[PDB]
Amino acid sequence: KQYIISEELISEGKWVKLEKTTYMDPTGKTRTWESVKRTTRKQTADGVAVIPVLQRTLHYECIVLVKQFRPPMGGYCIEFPAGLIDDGETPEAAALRELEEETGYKGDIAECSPAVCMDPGLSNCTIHIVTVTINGDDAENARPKPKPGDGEFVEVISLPKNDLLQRLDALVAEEHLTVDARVYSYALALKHAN
Amino acid sequence: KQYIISEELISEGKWVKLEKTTYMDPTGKTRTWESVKRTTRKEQTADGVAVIPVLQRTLHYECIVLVKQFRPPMGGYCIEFPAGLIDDGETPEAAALRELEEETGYKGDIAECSPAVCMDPGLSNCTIHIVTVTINGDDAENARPKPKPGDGEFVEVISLPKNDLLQRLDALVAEEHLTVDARVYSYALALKHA
Ligand SMILES: CC(C)c1ncc(Cl)c(C(N)=O)n1
Ligand SMILES: CC(C)c1ncc(Cl)c(C(N)=O)n1
Ligand SMILES: [Cl-]
Ligand SMILES: [Mg+2]
Ligand SMILES: [Mg+2]
Ligand SMILES: [Mg+2]
Ligand SMILES: [Mg+2]
Repeated sequence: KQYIISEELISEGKWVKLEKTTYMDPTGKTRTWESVKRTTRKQTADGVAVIPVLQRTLHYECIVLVKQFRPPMGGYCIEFPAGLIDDGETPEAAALRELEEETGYKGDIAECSPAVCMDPGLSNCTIHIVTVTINGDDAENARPKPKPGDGEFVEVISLPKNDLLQRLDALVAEEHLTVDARVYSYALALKHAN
Repeated sequence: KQYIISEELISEGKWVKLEKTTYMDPTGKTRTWESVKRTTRKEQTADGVAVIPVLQRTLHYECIVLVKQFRPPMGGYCIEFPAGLIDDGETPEAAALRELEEETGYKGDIAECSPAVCMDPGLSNCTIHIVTVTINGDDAENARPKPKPGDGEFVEVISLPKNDLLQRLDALVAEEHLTVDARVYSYALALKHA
């Protein structure tokens, strides 16, 4: 009942563009919406985010998260490891790669979502969420070697899965970080289960 | 270590703008980033809210109430938590309860309210509060609930059992052209993982 009629380019950056989308509203009326798009999509989705479940025997299972300065936010954020999928890269392979680069961990694919939207009111950006397990008792993950690209500066924060929401709430209160909405949603559901 | 040096307007729409962000990298070098921002953010602690609405009814399994809308940036229908911008002077809780009723017809009760969390912090500065609300589905007010969507708002309500959320979302994806929101998917995955 609703659909895209046309798109007008407003402003094209190197990495992001602003567009104005004309669409047919369900009453038969023509409307416009200002939308953002990345200039980099080819792929299934722009990117992957990894849910990295760090399993060590006789320890609480941890969720592995990353802290980085985000220029749009003007501040430090706590997030699942994530980045863009390379052209010709599968989402699974992008997930293990990004996980290793950002955290140094070598993980195993558990499951992979369909493409999901990040902020569909604002952008067309999508990701696959890839749940990965990390055998923290394997020698490859003993002294994990984080291999950032040029211009990445990433701190690793592992938090117990069974108290994740209370732990994140602590970090916000006392470290003045912003927690990512996907991380917070995951943590909430861990509490709301049953 | 890292911080914003300056922010220069690239292009400003009515609703969304693009900025060139200059910041200090952790090595002591100046770099730039193309940033997205909304034009609507005033004194709010966040742009918006998303509501996790838990529909509770005697002798029913609890449901998560979700909305389906056409999203011009996406060129399609998306399934998302009820959500909208916080009006100037409005509290996150009030905005959540109001957006829930407008989008679904349900009158909820506040359970909890997140700090401001980031939507896509590599792309934008957009933040929300994630507000968990319970809906008493035994109350007569919530018996035959009708959306009161605003001008240009067109919303379908989809209520799915919490105990099978991920499989139900997967079945909707497999039977139509549409996209699940990343927050919804993250919440459904943690329900499974718990
Ligand atoms: C709900 C807010 C964000 C809004 N209202 C109306 C329009 Cl038309 C747009 C837009 N992006 O152009 N955004
Ligand atoms: C990772 C990609 C999306 C990227 N690389 C470098 C820059 Cl500098 C920007 C930007 N938005 O300005 N984005
Ligand atoms: Cl798991
Ligand atoms: Mg990254
Ligand atoms: Mg990376
Ligand atoms: Mg809305
Ligand atoms: Mg609304």
